Amino acid sequence: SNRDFAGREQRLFNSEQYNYNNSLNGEVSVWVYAYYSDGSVLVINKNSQYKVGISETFKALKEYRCGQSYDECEVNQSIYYPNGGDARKFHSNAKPRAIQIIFSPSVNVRTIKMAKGNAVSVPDEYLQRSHPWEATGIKYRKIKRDGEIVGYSHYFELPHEYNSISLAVSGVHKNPSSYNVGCCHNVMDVFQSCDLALRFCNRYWAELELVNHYISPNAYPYLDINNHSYGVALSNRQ
Amino acid sequence: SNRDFAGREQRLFNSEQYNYNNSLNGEVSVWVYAYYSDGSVLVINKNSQYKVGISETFKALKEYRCGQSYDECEVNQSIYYPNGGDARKFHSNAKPRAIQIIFSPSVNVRTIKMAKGNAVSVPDEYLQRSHPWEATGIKYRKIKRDGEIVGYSHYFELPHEYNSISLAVSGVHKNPSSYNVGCCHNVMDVFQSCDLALRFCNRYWAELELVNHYISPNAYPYLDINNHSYGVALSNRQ
Amino acid sequence: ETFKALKEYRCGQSYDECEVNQSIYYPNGGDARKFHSNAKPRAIQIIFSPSVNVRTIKM
Amino acid sequence: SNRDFAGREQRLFNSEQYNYNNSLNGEVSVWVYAYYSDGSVLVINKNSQYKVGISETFKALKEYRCGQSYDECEVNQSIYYPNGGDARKFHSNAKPRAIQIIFSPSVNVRTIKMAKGNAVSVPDEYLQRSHPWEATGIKYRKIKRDGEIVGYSHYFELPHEYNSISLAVSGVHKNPSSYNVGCCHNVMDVFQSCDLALRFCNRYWAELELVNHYISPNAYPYLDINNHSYGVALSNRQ
Repeated sequence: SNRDFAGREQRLFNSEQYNYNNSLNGEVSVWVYAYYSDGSVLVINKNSQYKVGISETFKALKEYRCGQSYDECEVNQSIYYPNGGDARKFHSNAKPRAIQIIFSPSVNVRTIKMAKGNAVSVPDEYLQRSHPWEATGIKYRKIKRDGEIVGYSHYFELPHEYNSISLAVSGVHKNPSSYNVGCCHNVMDVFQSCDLALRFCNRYWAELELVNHYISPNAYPYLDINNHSYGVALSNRQ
Repeated sequence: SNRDFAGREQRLFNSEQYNYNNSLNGEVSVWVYAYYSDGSVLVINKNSQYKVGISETFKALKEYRCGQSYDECEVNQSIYYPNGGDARKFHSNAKPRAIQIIFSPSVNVRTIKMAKGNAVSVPDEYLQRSHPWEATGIKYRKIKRDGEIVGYSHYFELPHEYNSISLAVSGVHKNPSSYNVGCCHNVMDVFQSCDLALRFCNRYWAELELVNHYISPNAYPYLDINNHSYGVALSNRQ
Repeated sequence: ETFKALKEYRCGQSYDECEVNQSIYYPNGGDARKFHSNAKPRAIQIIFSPSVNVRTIKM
Repeated sequence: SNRDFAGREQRLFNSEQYNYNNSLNGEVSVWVYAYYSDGSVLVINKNSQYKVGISETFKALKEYRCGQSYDECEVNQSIYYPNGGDARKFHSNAKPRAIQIIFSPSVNVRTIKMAKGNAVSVPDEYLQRSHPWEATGIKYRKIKRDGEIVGYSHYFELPHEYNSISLAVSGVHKNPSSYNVGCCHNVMDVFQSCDLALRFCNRYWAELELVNHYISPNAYPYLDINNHSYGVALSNRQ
């Protein structure tokens, strides 16, 4: 009947979560996954109100294995300028082989912007001719579970020796209202949100460990190398 | 004749580059060069739309040689407070001897601001009496090539034992229009530009290597210790 | 050559790589700290001199 | 009934395996197990057509623990000649305490030959009086499972301080035909088999790990320290 209040409250509890995240009071989140040839995965996450992003150097995206280097500094020198380095190797296995960018479903996809630079942090060959970003939202796939969008994914390989990148990405929380969250009334709150943004960074040994111990316990969206979707659908669901 | 289209297109291609960088769609860039007594040079670069800056601690400006420390931590302690440390040396050679700040020609020089703090990151002796910046644009020299301004330079020595600094610098992209890039219509784009800014950091062994492998390959402006200008002039030039 | 002998070794430049071997000889047989060893060859090329009889080649 | 074709095919699939291995087209295999006092076990395996063997030095049979030596070199010197070394120990625990030789059931036991030398690789005291092998087949026990011979075993202890050995062993694939596999028609194929022979070498921490992760997953024969037989019976069996 309609007197199953445990049922109604369960459905409302999940719907409230879905809707709260999508309100101007909620989070918008981005993740950058860098995939290494040893099968480990670096994740960088940022979670903030209003807008959020991540910006990393070429060096910062390379694999680092905690408590386990001169040569890798020389690799960097030889990637910033051809034959600029004294490295003992042709291809550094610390270079990411691929990147996946994921946004929370509370992003507005039309606001997504990416600055994929070269190894010296120039977006498009020389600064003089560079637009500082590309709007790549059209490339984002919907990660879906049970018919619900649980996130958005952009996946690109770096399979060539010349794929040596710096990377920044940014998205704005959805706002279907005509209230500008950056209007004079609220602009200091957006400034404060820049300070309040929380960052997370970790290297998982395997995609399995990433799925088991990072994605799933936190109810985050993910798309794996086999094109399998992860996440939790909450809108009007028990 | 005027039917040399290869000529006309070459001149237009360079002029378009010059003008694009100076548009509100283009980059503004800053560089901080820290010069060490061993002749090596630390460069920090940031490239962003609308506005850009760099902010570093006292410790972060000191020389670090990758894959090549307890004592240098004690140096820091003895610089934060007189006789505060247990260091085995009078003068740390990891301290910068000089700084050069360079901006791209797309900066508005009247917007440049510098916060040169003491070693505990206070701009002017005590926080209570500190204005958080100085507007130093009047000190910037034009770096010129072939009559064209290719950048702006501020150079200062730190030749005394008491020159122990923290440092931040900021400039705004030129905007001769009456369109405020921070107006309500566009303010979220400036917020996004904070996330999209790309950073680069590297230590070059010698100024020669800096000129050869960092400045010149990227068409950046530079002024060397001999007062020689580097850069590329593009406005109405082949 | 053995499996182990074909793996990358960089002279004058290992416990973990022994455990990699154990985990490749039998699934979950090892205590290695990595999913894929980069010391594994990605490809092989066999070349013979033109003085071979190709119909005698065996692998 | 006789219309259980899944049954008939299962029995044929196993019988074909048994018979193929025993054909002149099949493998003959030998294993040398060296048992150390820390309970670890070195295995050397060789698998080849027609004939197969293993030959190891005194030094090569000693325990080596990967990524975990001057003294052990001196041990060798003091074992090659009495008081020839400057070692800091009476008995090296790296010396094997026992050896087990196992052959596949496709060997002809009457062809087995062993050269158990002294520590300087002399079969019988001085080269001048040495026959280069002993035919030891009469000592091999049948390893049996369910009434089927799954292999052949020779086990000997080295419990005395003077048991310091080099070791080689060899057997020929059974061939009940009158076709000599080394006849002129096929002798180059036996030469090629010397190159095609595949070798395996590994140290297992315990006999348990050897049984679980080496013997059993590969369907190899084994006889453990408790006289227990392992292997798989295939002739006319489901």
